[PDB]
Amino acid sequence: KLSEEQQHIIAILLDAHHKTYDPTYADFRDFRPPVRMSPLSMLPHLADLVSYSIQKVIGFAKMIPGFRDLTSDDQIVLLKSSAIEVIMLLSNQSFTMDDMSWDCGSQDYKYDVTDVSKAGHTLELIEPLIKFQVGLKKLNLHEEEHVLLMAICIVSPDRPGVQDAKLVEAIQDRLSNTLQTYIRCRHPPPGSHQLYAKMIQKLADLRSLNEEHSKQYRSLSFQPENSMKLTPLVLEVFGN
Amino acid sequence: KNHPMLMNLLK
Ligand SMILES: CCC(O)(CC)CS[C@@H](C)C1=CC[C@H]2/C(=C/C=C3C[C@@H](O)C(=CCO)[C@H](O)C3)CCC[C@]12C
Repeated sequence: KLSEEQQHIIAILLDAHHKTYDPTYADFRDFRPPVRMSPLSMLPHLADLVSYSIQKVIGFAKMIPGFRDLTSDDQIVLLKSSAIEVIMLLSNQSFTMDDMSWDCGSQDYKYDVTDVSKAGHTLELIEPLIKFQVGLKKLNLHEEEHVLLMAICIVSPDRPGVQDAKLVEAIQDRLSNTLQTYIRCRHPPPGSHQLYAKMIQKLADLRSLNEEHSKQYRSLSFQPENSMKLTPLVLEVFGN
Repeated sequence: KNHPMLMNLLK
């Protein structure tokens, strides 16, 4: 029931993801070193990690079938609002339920709740973020489903500032229908049970995390002394 | 619009 077009969409998104996500973590050495001891000792490092990841997200989004037909303004709006959400999704790959941390290849680059706290965040964000990573892990998504969910996240019509909401929606709907059909034809039960609805709930969860993250970000970037330790790309995309 | 780096990365 998966058309040639739908199978093409999946192969494109899979390749786009393979070309833009590095599970070897080879670049983490390029980042300002992580500091654990502490007034925001982990902010420079994780700011760099995020800035690096924003660049990966942009590269993925450009390869989403249809994305490039939007106004420059609308591509920008969708990436600005989605970037943190997609990075949270992306990060599930290094998240381990063994100890509820993001484990990126080594000890220096294994991040837990206290590291995220040392980046300026409170439990208001960190607790639901962990709960999110756990719930997402528990879905045990196919990689096919993972990349579709990321693409659907980016092309949402209700994003703030969206101009051509009509065109954004048609782009998304084609992806949504690809995902729904994929699960039916390709995800065997019981894992498939309500899987689509569950995945959309993770996008609602992401909207909520986006909102809290923005609050804590404005509070963090309120003092220029902290704003100083971010990167130019982070300041541009998350605001300042 | 006043996102130089974002726009350049998207081109
Ligand atoms: C420093 C403040 C700031 O709010 C914004 C600059 C981020 S803190 C917090 C909200 C947050 C979001 C993504 C999370 C994480 C992402 C982890 C990644 C590792 C790996 O999976 C990965 C790429 C490997 O190449 C992803 O792109 C990012 C885990 C730790 C905590 C991270 C950084």
